[PDB]
Amino acid sequence: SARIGEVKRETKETNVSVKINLDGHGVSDSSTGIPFLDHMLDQLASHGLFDVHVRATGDTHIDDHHTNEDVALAIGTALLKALGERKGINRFGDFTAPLDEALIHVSLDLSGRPYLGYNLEIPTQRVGTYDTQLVEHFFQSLVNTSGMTLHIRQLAGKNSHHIIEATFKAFARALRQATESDPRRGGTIPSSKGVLSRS
Amino acid sequence: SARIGEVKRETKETNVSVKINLDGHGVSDSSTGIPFLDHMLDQLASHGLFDVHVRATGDTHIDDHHTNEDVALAIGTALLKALGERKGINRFGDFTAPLDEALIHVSLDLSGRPYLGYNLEIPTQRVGTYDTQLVEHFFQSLVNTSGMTLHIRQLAGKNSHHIIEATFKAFARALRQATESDPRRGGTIPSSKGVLSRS
Amino acid sequence: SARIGEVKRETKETNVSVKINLDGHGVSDSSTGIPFLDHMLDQLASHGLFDVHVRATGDTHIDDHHTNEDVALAIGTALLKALGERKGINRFGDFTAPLDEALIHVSLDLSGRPYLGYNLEIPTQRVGTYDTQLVEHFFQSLVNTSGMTLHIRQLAGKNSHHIIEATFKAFARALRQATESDPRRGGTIPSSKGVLSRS
Amino acid sequence: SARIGEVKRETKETNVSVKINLDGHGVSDSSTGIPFLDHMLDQLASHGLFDVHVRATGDTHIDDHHTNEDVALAIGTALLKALGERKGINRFGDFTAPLDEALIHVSLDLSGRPYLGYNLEIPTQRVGTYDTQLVEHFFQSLVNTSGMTLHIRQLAGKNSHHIIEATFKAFARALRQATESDPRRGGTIPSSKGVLSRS
Amino acid sequence: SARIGEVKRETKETNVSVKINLDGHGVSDSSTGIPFLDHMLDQLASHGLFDVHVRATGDTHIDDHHTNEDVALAIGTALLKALGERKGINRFGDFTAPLDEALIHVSLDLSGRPYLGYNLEIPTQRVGTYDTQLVEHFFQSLVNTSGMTLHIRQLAGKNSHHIIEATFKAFARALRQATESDPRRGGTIPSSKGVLSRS
Amino acid sequence: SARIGEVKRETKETNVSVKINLDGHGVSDSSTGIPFLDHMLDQLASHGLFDVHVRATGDTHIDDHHTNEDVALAIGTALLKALGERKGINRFGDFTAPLDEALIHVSLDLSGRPYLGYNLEIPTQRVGTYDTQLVEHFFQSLVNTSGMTLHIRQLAGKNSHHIIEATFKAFARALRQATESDPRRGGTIPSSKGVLSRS
Ligand SMILES: O=P(O)(O)C[C@H](O)Cn1cncn1
Ligand SMILES: O=P(O)(O)C[C@H](O)Cn1cncn1
Ligand SMILES: O=P(O)(O)C[C@H](O)Cn1cncn1
Ligand SMILES: O=P(O)(O)C[C@H](O)Cn1cncn1
Ligand SMILES: O=P(O)(O)C[C@H](O)Cn1cncn1
Ligand SMILES: O=P(O)(O)C[C@H](O)Cn1cncn1
Ligand SMILES: [Cl-]
Ligand SMILES: [Cl-]
Ligand SMILES: [Mn+2]
Ligand SMILES: [Mn+2]
Ligand SMILES: [Mn+2]
Ligand SMILES: [Mn+2]
Ligand SMILES: [Mn+2]
Ligand SMILES: [Mn+2]
Ligand SMILES: [Mn+2]
Ligand SMILES: [Mn+2]
Ligand SMILES: [Mn+2]
Ligand SMILES: [Mn+2]
Ligand SMILES: [Mn+2]
Ligand SMILES: [Mn+2]
Repeated sequence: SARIGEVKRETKETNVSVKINLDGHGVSDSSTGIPFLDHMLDQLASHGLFDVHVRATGDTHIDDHHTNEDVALAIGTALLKALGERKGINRFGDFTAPLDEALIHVSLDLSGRPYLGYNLEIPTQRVGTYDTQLVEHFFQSLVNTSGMTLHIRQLAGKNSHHIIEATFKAFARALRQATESDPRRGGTIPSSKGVLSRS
Repeated sequence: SARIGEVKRETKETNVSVKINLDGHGVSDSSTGIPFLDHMLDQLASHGLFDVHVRATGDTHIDDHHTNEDVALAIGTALLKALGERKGINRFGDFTAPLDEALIHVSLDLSGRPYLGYNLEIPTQRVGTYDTQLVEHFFQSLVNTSGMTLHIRQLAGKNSHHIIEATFKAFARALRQATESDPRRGGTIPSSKGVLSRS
Repeated sequence: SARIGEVKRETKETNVSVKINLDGHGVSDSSTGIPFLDHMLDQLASHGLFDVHVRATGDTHIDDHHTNEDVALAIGTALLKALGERKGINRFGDFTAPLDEALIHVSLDLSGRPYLGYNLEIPTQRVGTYDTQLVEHFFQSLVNTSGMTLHIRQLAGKNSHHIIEATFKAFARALRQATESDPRRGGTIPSSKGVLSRS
Repeated sequence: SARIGEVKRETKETNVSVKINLDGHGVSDSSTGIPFLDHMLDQLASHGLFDVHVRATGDTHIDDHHTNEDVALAIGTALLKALGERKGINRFGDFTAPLDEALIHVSLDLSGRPYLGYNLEIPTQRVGTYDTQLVEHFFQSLVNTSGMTLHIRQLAGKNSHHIIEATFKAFARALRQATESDPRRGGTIPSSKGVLSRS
Repeated sequence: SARIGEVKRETKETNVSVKINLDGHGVSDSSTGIPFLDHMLDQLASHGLFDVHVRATGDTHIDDHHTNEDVALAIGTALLKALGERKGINRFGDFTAPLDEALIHVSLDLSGRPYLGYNLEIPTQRVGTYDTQLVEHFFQSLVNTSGMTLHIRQLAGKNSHHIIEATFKAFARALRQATESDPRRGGTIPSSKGVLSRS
Repeated sequence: SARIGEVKRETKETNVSVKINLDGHGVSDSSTGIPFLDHMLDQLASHGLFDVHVRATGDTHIDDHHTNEDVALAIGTALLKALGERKGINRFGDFTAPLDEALIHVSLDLSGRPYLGYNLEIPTQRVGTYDTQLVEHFFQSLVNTSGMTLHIRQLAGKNSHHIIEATFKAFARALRQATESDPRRGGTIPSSKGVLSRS
């Protein structure tokens, strides 16, 4: 049966709803109020094969920050819920993807333990209307609620849209791999300590 | 009524029990299987005025790592449970404490959002039998489950025991401050967004 | 009786009204025409417990500069009026607050003597639509009319919104401390020279 | 039929027995007299899905060196025996795995030709009682008897236990991949020269 | 009952009398024969709320050194006597105070263990007739007899009078904090080892 | 009549007893629970000709730190008591001693004024089980209670045991010299100010 996580999250700053199917067919349905982020979430669906449903509204007149953050938090929680006990999964994901001159390595472990290693150097401040500082924050917030160890490494790149989009493509493929069933492990928990937890 | 958090946490590596009273009288009752850590937890009680009850066993024949980590995780969860909705608290804590030549600044925010900034340079590898790398890991794990933003800055120090112990003293006082009641805010949540959460 | 300062200030560039209660309950009521600034003033209320009422209009088609400046001037005057002779207060405030990876130290003295020490390095030029140069100018103008010695020190930070917001949180807490009653000094002026003045 | 390699190896320094199933279910059964090494061998089973049976005794009063070395030699021989002619396998393995802040890339070729490329910089001398120089020696000895080309690259890391354990996790996954059946090659030897040999 | 320490100290170089009330109302009554020092002691009273009574005479025709030193020694002894067993106190003090462009951080621990960490760089040799080397010596001598761990850190400053005076203001506030009653600790000794002593 | 100082000192961490005869015959009787320290105290007796009786127990399961410190404190107090008014003594001591390649200069003044200047660079972290950071702490604590100005300068050395032991030999000889009777001064106090005191 498909692993689906659903989240509603609201504060005085933002209102967010997320539904993610780990066992999806790449259904893309993201509307965050941040068009560039929507385009990136579309890569998560197209390349990760997640079904990604996101709705957000928020205080974008202040800046895109709170929206971006709260979307990421809610996505991370949806991943946590869908993953459950993490029985029988690959756990680890590793993929390097390009977009033209950009080349980004993503490695992750669905350990339960939040950590972000990130070294992107995005050479412009705005891609469309999107503040490029928010990319790091998206991943940081997502790892915090999902209980993910995540490394993002820039191997090459100059165009900011290419750098960011290659990151999402690599992330999508690494996350797909990690969430997928391990065909040899017979449904067992993939941990020598017998459990995977965010606590 | 006193804010008390209780946690039991067990894996194939370790077995941990924690009870913390935020509104304590400094009752010290820590036995982790790591004597140096016990001594540090005793500062948390003595200077923070938390009642700190900790029991742990684990795979110390491998190394103190898993025990140290899992104690920290469980303490963080106990803090999270005791704090609840975080209504009426100071939220922020800030304190710099010495131990002789050592001087350590600790600043924290009980935001719900885990983050550790840490720059200690502990010049020896073992204090007694305790691996000095485990200090950073203790705080990292604790912030992750407690939902704490924490900065630890070494301003001076040479003796490893002094550096580490001053850190725990400063942390204890900053955490005390942050967890204490704000006498002017009338029980309100100390956040412009109306909520403080680890999600 | 509550210490309240009220200011109306108008030029050909801007029109500003401010009312601040030093002895407030954190009532937030700021509308400057600069949404990011409103969000920052909201931290001043939430964390400083000032009641902050601000209205401004101005020549934002030129840039946010004159508005930002004139709001700050008027706030400083409101603080000066509310403070009066400064009898019985703590006078000094000192607080370091984080926002995730950002960490900002604010120290101030309600001496009457305007001074700003500031070393923020905000790595992007715009947070939303807000020009990040205007942060320094806000504090500079505020100290000039309030008669405040103010130091703002960036200890850590990368995200521009985090850096700026941590600054306002630290400032709010330091200003709260400084303006609050000193419970031991018996209503006396906190100065060896017998007076505190902007002249 | 499952590919199983069994080795008994004894000198005046050590006594070692190894049994490895390449086509295992992750059965972990390692007791080397070096607890940290046992914990690492447990990752080899848990993540590589090898059945790993190891027993060793030896001159640990001198140091763990001879034991560590001779265990590695015997494991390498067991791999060589189990692999046989290396018909129909993937041959190459490539995986990057993290453990929190640590990130280690392992690439290997089951060519028959021993080579170790290794650049770990493990910042402490002892993890528990285990001498961290012995990690490099473990892999060097293993490649020598197994006939493996192996590269181990530290991409990130600070905690010695994390660095070493991430290495074993990445190694386990790369070795799993390399030893597994290539579903398209129809049982053929994966070499343009028609043979894979340690001679 | 108020904690008062009284000292008479005389040598062939100097004659000194000190009386300090830890629980004072800021009574300033210092006449050392060194006017600049008197002005600084006046800050100790005004901002620390100590009652400070000092009389000294000495060999100022040689230089202010012996007087400055012996005043400091006697003040430290008076603090030691007044503090007694140090039951129920905060123990630690931490405060950063400015004077215009100067900004000085003082952190102290009333541990019993004398230590001075000091990094002031006072850019002129004389403030009035007062030799600016004597500032460091004042604090060094004071810590030695009081049994105080003391750190003084220059964060900013150019004017020598500002640097020195900000130091005394910060020191006064940190010492006030440390000597004050801890309202939660119920009169207990604030030390995990059960005693605070200069021996 | 022989100058003998006796001290009992106990906390929750340690229990210490010291008896020192300044006018001894080199009777060595030290048992601190730290064998390396005992060996060093034996040099103090053998080369200084002090009769040195020390007993300590303490929390060595945490580390040797508290024991080492408290032994030093108690020895310093015993020296202070035995020295009394310091009439008729040499006061100053100066000696440089080698141990093979190591060469250590010790200069001291029995002034009453505690100060340690120390520049040893001991190239290993443990000599036997003894943490080499504790050497500096031993001397620092000793000067604090004895009222000694002490300089320790490493002129040469590589072997940690040689460096430390040469330090104790030089210290022993310098202290012997300083404590011995000045045969020309006729019992007078060796100070132009007419008194030597720790206050
Ligand atoms: O990665 P896991 O949790 O499956 C097993 C590890 O042994 C736990 N660990 C966490 N830090 C060091 N080791
Ligand atoms: O600190 P908070 O959550 O009370 C309010 C902040 O506005 C939320 N925030 C988080 N990142 C930037 N802003
Ligand atoms: O800070 P104050 O004004 O209370 C007293 C100072 O002595 C005045 N001052 C100003 N510059 C140097 N000293
Ligand atoms: O990797 P192989 O042995 O399958 C084929 C290679 O051509 C052999 N070789 C070894 N060095 C250079 N080439
Ligand atoms: O600061 P204290 O004396 O309350 C307790 C410390 O454990 C004693 N100590 C002194 N050096 C290292 N530890
Ligand atoms: O060394 P003493 O105490 O005998 C005499 C000195 O004159 C006192 N002194 C202390 N600092 C400077 N001089
Ligand atoms: Cl600082
Ligand atoms: Cl790479
Ligand atoms: Mn944020
Ligand atoms: Mn695109
Ligand atoms: Mn770990
Ligand atoms: Mn201690
Ligand atoms: Mn302007
Ligand atoms: Mn915000
Ligand atoms: Mn070897
Ligand atoms: Mn492990
Ligand atoms: Mn002097
Ligand atoms: Mn002045
Ligand atoms: Mn110590
Ligand atoms: Mn020897």
